[PDB]
Amino acid sequence: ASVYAWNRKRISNCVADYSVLYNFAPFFAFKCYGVSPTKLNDLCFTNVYA
Amino acid sequence: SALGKLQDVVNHNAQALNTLVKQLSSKFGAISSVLNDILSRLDPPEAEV
Repeated sequence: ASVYAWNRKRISNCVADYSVLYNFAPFFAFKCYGVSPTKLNDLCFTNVYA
Repeated sequence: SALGKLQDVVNHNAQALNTLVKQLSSKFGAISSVLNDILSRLDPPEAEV
């Protein structure tokens, strides 16, 4: 509900289904810097700080 | 160290090659040193630069 003290989440040891994420209809806008989105779906990582 | 000269020649060549191969790891300002990664995680327009 507020930007102040916003939530950080750590993601790991799971399938990060970017095929659904930033793909599904309700999603309004999305944009990546440093990596393109489709290639993002293809890449894999250490961990995520969301 | 009677054969200093011949040994010196060999060492110079070896060292030159070593530095040449080692210099592949430098990034020179690019976000990464390996080409494959650059071509993986970036679109062609930005990967070009």
